[PDB]
Amino acid sequence: PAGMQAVKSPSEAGALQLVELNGQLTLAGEDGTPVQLRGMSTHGLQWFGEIVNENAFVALSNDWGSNMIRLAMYIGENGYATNPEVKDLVYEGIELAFEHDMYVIVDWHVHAPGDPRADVYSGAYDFFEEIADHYKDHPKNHYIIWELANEPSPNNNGGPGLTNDEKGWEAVKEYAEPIVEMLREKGDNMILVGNPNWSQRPDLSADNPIDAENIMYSVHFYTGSHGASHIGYPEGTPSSERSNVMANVRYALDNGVAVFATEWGTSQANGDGGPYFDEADVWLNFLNKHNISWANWSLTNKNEISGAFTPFELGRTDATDLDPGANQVWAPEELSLSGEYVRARIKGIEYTPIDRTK
Ligand SMILES: OC[C@H]1O[C@@H](O[C@H]2[C@H](O)[C@@H](O)[C@@H](O)O[C@@H]2CO)[C@H](O)[C@@H](O)[C@@H]1O
Repeated sequence: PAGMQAVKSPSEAGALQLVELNGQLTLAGEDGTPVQLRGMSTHGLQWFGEIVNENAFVALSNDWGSNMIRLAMYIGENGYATNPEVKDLVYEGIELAFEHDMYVIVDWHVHAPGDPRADVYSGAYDFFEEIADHYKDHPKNHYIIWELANEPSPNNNGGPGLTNDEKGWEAVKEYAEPIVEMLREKGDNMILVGNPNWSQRPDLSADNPIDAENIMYSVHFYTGSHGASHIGYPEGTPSSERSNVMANVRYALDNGVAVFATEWGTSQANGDGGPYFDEADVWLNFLNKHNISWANWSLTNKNEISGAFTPFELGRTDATDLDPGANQVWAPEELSLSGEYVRARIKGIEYTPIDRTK
């Protein structure tokens, strides 16, 4: 629709890069003009991997208008560390994104535990090395975006967590510099790096960034929990006071790094409540105004507020099939409240929700 000129497909935009625009670093296509990516995140491929199918990726690219998709490969929580076969879905997903003209974020979904250096995540370097080797001479290699650690956090379920401060950021930096260097040996593909407190801290990254090209830093927000703000931190505010996630994004951009909202949801961060649509409006107007790409959480029919698809609810609904079939569209009532809203926001169309009574 109108105002969608920056939301270009990879066939048009080509290799991504960061350019200075208004004294801030922003995502751009090959020709230097700003590019913004909008799309969806899978839930963990070990639980809801059936979304990686032909008709669903066609639906998300054409009917929903997405020019990007994110593949969330958990490692702990029965992901890649214990079932290696989840990696097969990352490959299949890249192949379909290639085919249906979407950039694809390969996400090493650090989560439980929250320290990316934990033993359970020891396969990270080899994982990224393997995938990058497979695709380095492919003509569509530039479609791939690497995301090295979903959410550095204090989560200690399955190993150590991290602190919300410089020590925490230095732990992530320590983890990522080897992998960045090896990935830069294989190509120039964008690398998105998470940061403390469930990637709410791009501002810490701005204060001590990785010395490499095409590195962007994550922000993750859930509109039921992370309140919008218009006052940026005063010049010289120490990191100890930087608690507001929106102001943390403004600080990162104002202090010279680029940002990518690699995961956001319409619920509270505790997974549910809402959806919170007037605040998601304020947040997406903020992202869109500042050319920050975004991926919404998530492509599941699980019965949780952030889930994009209608769940099974005994008295009222059957769960939407994660393959939409040959028509390659999911009908409006097969989308949950969140899914229906996010599809309209990815498309850039007016939000006109169906009456869920009838
Ligand atoms: O249903 C699959 C698993 O879900 C896990 O909860 C997820 C939640 O659904 C997501 O929104 C995100 O918050 O991550 C959560 C935890 O990783 C749940 O913890 C597991 O027990 C389920 O098997």
